[PDB]
Amino acid sequence: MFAIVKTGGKQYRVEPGLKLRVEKLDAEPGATVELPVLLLGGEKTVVGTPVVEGASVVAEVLGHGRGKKILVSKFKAKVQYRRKKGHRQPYTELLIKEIRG
Amino acid sequence: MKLSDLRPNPGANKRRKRVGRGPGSGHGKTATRGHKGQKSRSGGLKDPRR
Amino acid sequence: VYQIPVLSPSGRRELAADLPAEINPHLLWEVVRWQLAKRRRGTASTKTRGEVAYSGRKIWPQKHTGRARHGDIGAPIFVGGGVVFGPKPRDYSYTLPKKVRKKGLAMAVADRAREGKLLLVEAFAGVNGKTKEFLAWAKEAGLDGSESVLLVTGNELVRRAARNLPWVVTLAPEGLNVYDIVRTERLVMDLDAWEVFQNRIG
Amino acid sequence: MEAKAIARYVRISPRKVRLVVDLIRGKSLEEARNILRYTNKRGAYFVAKVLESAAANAVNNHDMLEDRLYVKAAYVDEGPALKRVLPRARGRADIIKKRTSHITVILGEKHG
Amino acid sequence: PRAKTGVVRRRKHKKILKLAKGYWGLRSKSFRKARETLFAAGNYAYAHRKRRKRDFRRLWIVRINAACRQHGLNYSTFIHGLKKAGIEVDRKNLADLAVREPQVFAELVERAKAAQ
RNA sequence: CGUGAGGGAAAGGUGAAAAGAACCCCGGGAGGGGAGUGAAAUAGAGCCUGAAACCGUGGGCUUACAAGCAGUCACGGCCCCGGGGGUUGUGGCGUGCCUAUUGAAGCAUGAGCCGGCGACUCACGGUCGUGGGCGAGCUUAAGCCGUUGAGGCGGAGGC
RNA sequence: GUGGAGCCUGGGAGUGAGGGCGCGAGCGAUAACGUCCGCGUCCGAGCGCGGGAACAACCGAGACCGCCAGCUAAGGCCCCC
RNA sequence: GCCCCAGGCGGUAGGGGAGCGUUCCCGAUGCCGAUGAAGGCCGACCCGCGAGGGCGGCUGGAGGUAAGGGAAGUGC
Repeated sequence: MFAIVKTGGKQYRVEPGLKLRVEKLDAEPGATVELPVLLLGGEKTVVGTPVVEGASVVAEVLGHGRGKKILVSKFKAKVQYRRKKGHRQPYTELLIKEIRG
Repeated sequence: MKLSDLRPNPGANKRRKRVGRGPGSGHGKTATRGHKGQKSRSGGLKDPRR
Repeated sequence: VYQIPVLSPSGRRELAADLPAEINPHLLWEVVRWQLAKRRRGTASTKTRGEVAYSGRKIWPQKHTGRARHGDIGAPIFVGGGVVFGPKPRDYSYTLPKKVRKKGLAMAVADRAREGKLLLVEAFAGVNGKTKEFLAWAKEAGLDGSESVLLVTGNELVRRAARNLPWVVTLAPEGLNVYDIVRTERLVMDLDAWEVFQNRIG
Repeated sequence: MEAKAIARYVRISPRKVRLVVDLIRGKSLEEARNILRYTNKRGAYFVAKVLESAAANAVNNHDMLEDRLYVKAAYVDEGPALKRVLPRARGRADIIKKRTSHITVILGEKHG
Repeated sequence: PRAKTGVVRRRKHKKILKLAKGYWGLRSKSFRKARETLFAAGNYAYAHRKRRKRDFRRLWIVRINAACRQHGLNYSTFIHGLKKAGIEVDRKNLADLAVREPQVFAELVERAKAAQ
């Protein structure tokens, strides 16, 4: 049983016992969260419209990380314009606990 | 109070405006002198007051 | 205001005593910058393109040589040429305002004093011109050596008998200055140097 | 075991002798000997002396079986070029780099 | 006091060069060419960050359009259906369903033509 | 170097100690390998460290229907380290940098590359702001006295 | 009408080679990627982005950053795409 | 009231602000250093938005130098 849910303006197909990085949620490590389920994919393949009515997944947050340093570096030519900029997008590493109907 | 605790007031001392140190400082390649011209040349203009 | 300890064979007297009750750390900062500044040799010299030992003859003609244009080898763009804007014989001294020097001096004394690290002395009966004299005195006088102390007095038998001490800084009363007062954890003065101190902040 | 001899500071063009030395890489010792003896190249001589010298070192010093000896790896580092002047036309002068070469031979006992 | 270049210039060059490992020719050997190629690689990194999203969206529309055409309707019709069908699943998950869940994606097409 | 007046270089570093490598072997020698000294010998005299350019030598990936300012994103493959690192086969995108320009990828200028030097300062005046001192007051210069890194006096003078 | 609006007082500027497009004119030949003006815009400085195949000023739209999310603009929806 | 609220964040000339690093003075008759400084090479490790900083491995063999300030022959 999988299901598409939403978080950070995104849609993730998920299944229980899955480690899934997401946007930096607001929840203490070890905390759990129920999620908006876009659609239950499986036997009773119910289509969330726009969301499944009573269904929602449960996932205990594994912890907030910081993505690898994307080195955003703009450059214009013939103008003396250089912009080096470190960057690390935070994330909330999760575990799919289950999928509530 | 020992010597390491001696600090001027915040802003009492101040950096200089070092020029010609690249684009990052924003004061680079021209030292604020702009492009070509009598004023941009070394030595500069005549007496601007008069 | 600042009750000062006074060691002596008669025990520990004190003084009241008048000092600037408030410390303005920026002021002592400026004064120390003054003393350090004015004692700079300023012997940093260089050679401009006119000072350098080369000639003024153009190395090769302006045009048609293929080489880039150059004048004399002594110019600042040649290895060996003079320096542009290199340091010159320069005096870093300057007159810091007298009320500021005097005031700040009093404020340093107020710092070490009000922080307990001041100790006037009536006499130096122990010391007589030998170092160990001053050692057994100072340990006798409540000093171990961990406190780099600024010793100020007019007794050359005392100062001379205590110069070699690493943790002691020698001064006659005239040489009292904010820099040395900040250099030391604890301060020590003779009562005469106390007086010349007062007259110096009169 | 690997033996090695080095003609350090051989006054000869490095690039030239590299063509020779690259001809005996991976060869048996006897093979390389014969190939050197009949290769029309000036560097072939120096490669020869370094070769046999490496054989002596492998035999006497490191005590290897001369039969199993082959050129395990050899090469030619470049040495300190001697700069000289070639007087060219119209007053101007060139600077020829009389190049010196370092030769390295490395011997092993090929098995099987 | 004199302050010669000392070690700063060399360290900066080594920084740029370690950025330039894996570039063809002098572009990974000369600090100058390395710097320049790193400029172009920077602007490329940026614009291709902004590009990759559009690209994967193009792939998603492609695969989805194929799977939908295997059920009679085209991409625009399917999109119009799901939009009318009150479903918000995006091009990525639609594509992954169409490749993985032909029956589930088949149901999506079911509600899609159901939208008409 | 210049007839000459005159111009004018480069070029320091073994090791604590020469203890500077006896002797053997290969070699005409050089040089090399052993041995030996040595804390260390890629400290061996062309000697502290020893960077880059440059040069080669081995290994991993990869390449002979193939299009390219050399990259970048994705995917895949391979190899390595244990989720990462190296290579790129494919697909997408993509007009070097600097100056000077209305306008440069420009077939406008400069640069062969690397390493090092290389350019907005100082003085004294003025003006603005500011951190502090004093405040209808502020303030000393020369010099003098002191230490010999200690400051104080000095009111002449200036505002 | 609260805006990187306005005014005043001071310090520091650079700029004082502009250009294209539209419109209204002059000159020109009702020629010029021409010149010279006015109003406006864009570039300049936005050769950052989509379209126009390619293209500074034509159309869309003002690039703080990231995301393997969604909606549209001009422009497209036979393949490249 | 360190956090939340709203808004803003293309950018040359240019104006302003904020930091990083180099040599040297104070801190320092101090502290680190043969159990290895500086320096060199390397890192996919950590900090920072960046200038850079740590930390680690090997080379190197003897100097380095804090917090906090100052002064420049300071960044190619």
